[PDB]
Amino acid sequence: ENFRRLQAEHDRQAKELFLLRKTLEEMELRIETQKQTLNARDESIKKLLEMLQS
Amino acid sequence: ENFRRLQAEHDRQAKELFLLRKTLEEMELRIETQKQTLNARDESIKKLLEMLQS
Amino acid sequence: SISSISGRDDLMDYHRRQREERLREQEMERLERQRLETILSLCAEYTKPDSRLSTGTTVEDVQKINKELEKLQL
Amino acid sequence: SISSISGRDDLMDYHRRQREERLREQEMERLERQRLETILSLCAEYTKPDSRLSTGTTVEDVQKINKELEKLQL
Repeated sequence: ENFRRLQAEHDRQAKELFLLRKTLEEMELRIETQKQTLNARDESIKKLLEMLQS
Repeated sequence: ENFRRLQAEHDRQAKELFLLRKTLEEMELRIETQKQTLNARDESIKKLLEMLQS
Repeated sequence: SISSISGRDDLMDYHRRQREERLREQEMERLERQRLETILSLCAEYTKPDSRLSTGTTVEDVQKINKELEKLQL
Repeated sequence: SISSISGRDDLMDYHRRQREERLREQEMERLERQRLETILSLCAEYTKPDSRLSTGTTVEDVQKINKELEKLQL
């Protein structure tokens, strides 16, 4: 009885742990792809400033 | 016996669910604070290009 | 926010939002690399005028990429 | 990567890494807002020369902020 009720919540938390980890991988790529866009826009700003001095 | 062993893993997954959610909040702020830096660098690039035309 | 999210339904929607935002941000990265390259050759037009890298790039060629960036953000 | 991370110890270290990276990126945001403001007044020096916003900002004043950005990235 209470064992199956406890065993039922084990399967519920397992699928929740599954979704939480898959969401972490999507946010890992979001942070990484935003780190690349930031570096591309930082090099753009710096090259435009070095050009203005000419 | 096996009920306590199953009850022990319930507490293990619960603390893991706790850490996974606290890590999601730190990455929510990382993505958000990177969204603000990207918009600041995008406005910088565009204002420098509109200036070059003058 | 994930703090106010609880349940299987709210998580599956939240994971879908993170996947859709990633694909739109990976498309933003590819467009930004084209803006960087176009800006590099734009600065070469003045810092290296006689160089082979001065390929005639103007600000309008960069603003054409700026217009595509504003399409994704819309 | 979180895919190769399993256990209480690996998670607590991974959460610590995300918190330390956030605080360094929130410091990056505050510095970038100062670069935006300095760039806005820099462009006002030429697009609005007679305006009140032309406060004498030069590229060196922006590069001073660029140096602080390279300190965090180091």
